[PDB]
Amino acid sequence: AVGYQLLLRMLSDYSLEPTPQVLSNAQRSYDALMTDTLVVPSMRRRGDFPVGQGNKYDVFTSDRYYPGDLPLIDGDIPNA
Amino acid sequence: TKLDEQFEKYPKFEINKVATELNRIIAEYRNNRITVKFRPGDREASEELAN
Repeated sequence: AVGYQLLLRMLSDYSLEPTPQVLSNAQRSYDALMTDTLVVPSMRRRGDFPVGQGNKYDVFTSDRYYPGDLPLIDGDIPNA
Repeated sequence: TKLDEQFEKYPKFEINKVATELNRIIAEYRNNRITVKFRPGDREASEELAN
């Protein structure tokens, strides 16, 4: 993959032009390279989403809702 | 969320709809209050004792 990418990037140095077979090989190698490093992220819950009674939450903790809110940054530096 | 370097919070509106039946039950009780009553027995002087 790296060799094909470099070869495509340094053809105009020698005043030449690629060929369809080389292009297909480069595309296939690039696809193979991108497949290995592919990661699909997942969407986490909002943070104001209720948690059902079946999870046996407690008023003791903030588990009544999903976490990830980052609240209460109050302090000095007024006008906020 | 941060929301472009701030801390705007989610709007959290409250529409209370679970208190109507509770209020109805409370009004039902308060309309007919109940207390303790003493019943007499089969004696010559149980009625005055109960009174």
